[PDB]
Amino acid sequence: GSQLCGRVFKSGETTYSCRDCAIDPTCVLCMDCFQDSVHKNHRYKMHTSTGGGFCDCGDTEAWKTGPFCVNHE
Ligand SMILES: [Zn+2]
Ligand SMILES: [Zn+2]
Ligand SMILES: [Zn+2]
Repeated sequence: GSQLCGRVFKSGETTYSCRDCAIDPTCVLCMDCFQDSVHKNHRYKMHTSTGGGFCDCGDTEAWKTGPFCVNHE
């Protein structure tokens, strides 16, 4: 698939963005990537997915800083 992580979200699924590093609030991380990245110590915001979205881990165009969790790099 296109995504390093490539978990895809159900409706109602909790996801995270980072207000410090995300290009915009639609740049989003799955809970497992989030909890394994530098952003867990930043100004993060939780978003409830409306369904159909996907994790942006390792999207190097989506993060000013810290684009990969430890698991995906
Ligand atoms: Zn992920
Ligand atoms: Zn990841
Ligand atoms: Zn951050």
